[PDB]
Amino acid sequence: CNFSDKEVEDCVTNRPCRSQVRCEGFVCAQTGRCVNRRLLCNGDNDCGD
Amino acid sequence: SYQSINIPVTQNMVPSSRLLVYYIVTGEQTAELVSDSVWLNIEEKCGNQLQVHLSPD
Repeated sequence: CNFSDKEVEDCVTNRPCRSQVRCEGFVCAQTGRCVNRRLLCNGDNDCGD
Repeated sequence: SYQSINIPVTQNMVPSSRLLVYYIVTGEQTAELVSDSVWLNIEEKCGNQLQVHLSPD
């Protein structure tokens, strides 16, 4: 069978939703990994970035 | 912006008095107590302010 056991559509924003969960730490720019401020200038990549 | 300390300097303060301010912030997961203090001179006015005078000046 065709590889289409899933199908997807776009929508109008009939309603908003909750924003993405607050990060109290630093936000890794590309990844947005929330990381602790003690893990900056650490000498290690904690972001994947 | 935080409310200022709008207060009357009440009569019990008239001897030079002191103020301290603080908050605890929970941090990422670790709390810290943050605080500061200041001296406040309150001009030595009595409560009674008893005024006594020779009327036949």
